[PDB]
Amino acid sequence: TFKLVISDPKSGIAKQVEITGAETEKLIGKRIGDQIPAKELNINLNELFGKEFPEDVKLEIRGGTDKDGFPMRPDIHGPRRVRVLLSKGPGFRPKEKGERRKKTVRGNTISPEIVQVNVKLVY
Amino acid sequence: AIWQGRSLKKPSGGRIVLARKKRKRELGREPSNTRVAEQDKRKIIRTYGGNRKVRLTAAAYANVFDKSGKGRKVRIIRVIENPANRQFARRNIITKGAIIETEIGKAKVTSRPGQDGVVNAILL
Amino acid sequence: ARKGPKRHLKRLAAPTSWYIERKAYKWAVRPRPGPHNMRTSIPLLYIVRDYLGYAKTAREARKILNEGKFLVDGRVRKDYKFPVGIMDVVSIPETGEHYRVLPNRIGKLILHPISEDEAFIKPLRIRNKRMIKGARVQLNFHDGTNHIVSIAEKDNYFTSYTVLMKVPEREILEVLPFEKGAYVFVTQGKNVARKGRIVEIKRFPMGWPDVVTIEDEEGELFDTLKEYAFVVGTDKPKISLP
Amino acid sequence: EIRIKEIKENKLIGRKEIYFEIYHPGEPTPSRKDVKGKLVAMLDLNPETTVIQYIRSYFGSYISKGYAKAYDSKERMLYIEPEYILIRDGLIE
Amino acid sequence: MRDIGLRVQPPAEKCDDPKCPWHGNLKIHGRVFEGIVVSDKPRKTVTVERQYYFYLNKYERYELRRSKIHAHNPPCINAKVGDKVLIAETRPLSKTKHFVVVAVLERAEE
RNA sequence: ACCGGCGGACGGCUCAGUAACACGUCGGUAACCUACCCUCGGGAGGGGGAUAACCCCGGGAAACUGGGGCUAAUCCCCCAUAGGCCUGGGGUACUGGAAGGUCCCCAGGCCGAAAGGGAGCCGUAAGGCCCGCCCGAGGAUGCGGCGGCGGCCGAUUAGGUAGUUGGUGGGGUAACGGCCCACCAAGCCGAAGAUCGGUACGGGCCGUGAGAGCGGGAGCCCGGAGAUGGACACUGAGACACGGGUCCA
Repeated sequence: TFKLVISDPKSGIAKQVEITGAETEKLIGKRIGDQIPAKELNINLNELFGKEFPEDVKLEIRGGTDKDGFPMRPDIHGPRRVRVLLSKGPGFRPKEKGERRKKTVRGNTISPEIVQVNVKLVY
Repeated sequence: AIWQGRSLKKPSGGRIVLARKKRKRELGREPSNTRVAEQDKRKIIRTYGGNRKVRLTAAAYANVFDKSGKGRKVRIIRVIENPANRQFARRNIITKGAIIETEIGKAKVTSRPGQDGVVNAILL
Repeated sequence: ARKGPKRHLKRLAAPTSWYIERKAYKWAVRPRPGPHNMRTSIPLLYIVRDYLGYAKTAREARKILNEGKFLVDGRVRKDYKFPVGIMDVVSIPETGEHYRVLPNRIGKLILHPISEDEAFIKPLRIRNKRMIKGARVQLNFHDGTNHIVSIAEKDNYFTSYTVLMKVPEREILEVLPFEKGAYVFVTQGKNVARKGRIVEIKRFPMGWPDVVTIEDEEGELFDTLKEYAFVVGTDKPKISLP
Repeated sequence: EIRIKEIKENKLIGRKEIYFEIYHPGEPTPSRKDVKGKLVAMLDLNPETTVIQYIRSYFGSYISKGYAKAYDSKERMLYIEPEYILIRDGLIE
Repeated sequence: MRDIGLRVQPPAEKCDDPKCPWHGNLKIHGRVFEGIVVSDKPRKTVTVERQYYFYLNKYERYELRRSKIHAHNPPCINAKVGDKVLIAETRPLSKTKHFVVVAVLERAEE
């Protein structure tokens, strides 16, 4: 049961939806930056956002957070957890200049353990 | 860590145990082992006191100078002889004082490519 | 152990050239780098607070310096750690009061009051000669300032020569050379705060500086390092020297 | 009875420093307000521009030293002089 | 003949080494000493010895103390054992070498 | 509040080790470094990009963390000139007795600056006063490094040393140096005490004593060194960094 945060760049508005059922199996095994057409995603986006969407609307998967709160990183192949000394990239805020913190983050690939996923709309 | 610290032995062979650790200022750095290539590849390194050291790792051109004093930017074919050590010449590794084969002929390098970043030599 | 530069100085370890109560408090103001050396100068705050007594507390001395009332060789200096060295002229025009810092016989610095006519002349000893690209000669003075001249006039200058230096607008006035008979005032050594005339110049090899033999006004002959001898006049001192 | 030795003018601050001695043989130490009203009379100063810090009476001594300051304008104390000796003198609540 | 500013005649013949104070690159500064050569086995190296007395507070007699110094020996002088030699401080040459011979006052035969 | 200028590398603490060019003193860099400071000469032109705050919708008892909408400077980057560096040839002028270095020209090659700003007065503005930025040249504050001498005990610890010692030619260093590498050679130290072990931060000083002297070095200052034992990077002018970071126990 995933929470999908669908963000529209044109409106700058993002709305959360829930994916359940065999629809979930459609998202298993995908990566970050992956594009997918709207039709099989089965969300009434035109009806949530209240604005017309041509049938050629696609969604790109970019981000999200895990059950505990572990975010996503395109850089790390696979879905597994690997402790990494974080100098730059998602899931890390350096405060003092030159800081490097070792954080544990989820890999790029989408796993069932993910509960929050983020997608961006294109037309 | 490359430590350019105290010799761990006395002149009379006496063992010395270090009373203190390694300070940051006293460590060294990787030898360049500059190779001959079709292009010129360089690295700018931040150093002690915020200075900058340019380090040539791949070399493709050289300043061959005549005894008169004129310089020419001419390419490098291969290395002839390295009196410093015989393994470098086989591996096309260039260092100060090495003999290099170029279009003009034989040249002796009077430069420090690991520190200077450039290759200057005199025709022979 | 220590890892980088420090911003503190205990009152006990203060230089011996200062008139300060050493056991009054724990801490003293660290002199920032400046024109002179550590042994040669003092923070301005100690001049204002102690020598002049205008301000009882350091805070009000800092306030007054921020107001800029005090002129240091014709330049306002609001910093409260500025080092003021030998033969610097401190002028406060509101009182019209002008003093010159000079070494004591004991070797500590003291303020000699001077008239207004002496407040725009500073004598500077030529510490070193160099020359920069464009063939522009440069002279580094004993007080850490630098002046530029052209190549033609280079023979009119030498190291250790004194120059009367119009500091209000940076105008050279006169050049006093380093020759026998010149009137000389001592800056350091056991013969500190003495004035006499040069007699002999003892050149010394092996890195050892030259020794100059100075005869006092009464004819007493002593010796002193060349660096410590400051020429102040051709035959008679051009400045009021205790 | 109060008699002066030191009357010194600091024109960078435009303020007068008064070092004075109080004769109090056999009687308790005078208070701040009494000497404050005493000096101002024969020195002819503005009471509000005038402030006292310390009055030290030594052991076994009937003559006590004291120091007062005399400013000119109402902002000089607010800027330069610290905030205690207005409150101790009542100049600030 | 390039001056070093020490009162001694330079060695006659010149050498091409970059370490001869008269005929090289390195310069002379610092302390000077006089000693005797006792060992010169390794290449262009000398081990000069200097003898002196040391006083002690408790017994007020003297105690001989010796100082061995490793100075560089350029070819222009070619020091040997039994020779009295003038030595000068130099830049760090090697792990132990920090001095150089600048004069030979008496040969071994003397 | 985010970038951003600085400080957090000093100041606080202890005496476990460390017999050491650790330290005391004297020379000592000609073989080095230097943010914040001062003086002199010059520059500060043109162009592009940038994401916090905020809006919304999200994960988790957590720690802590995602996306999209939008934005700046003295944030970043690009172009130009100077400037920095190296090499060859030539010719001088300066520092210093010395050396080389610094300088002028030619040649080749590489690298290769900036920032304007709140307010106020006048000025239509411009421009002046205040503060701020960069290049060259120093000085200065500190720092690194080399050497001579001084500074405990054991002979029921007598030979010790293999990169060891020196040379040639190279590397890395801010910098010279076997510090490191290839070759060349057998050197180096020791009975005046090597090596090994015991013991121990050095000094100004302190206790006692008529003093010769004996003993001690915690309490205040200087120097040396260490964050539980150990090991390691990044960022910064400055660290392997007590209230920054990573790994084993």
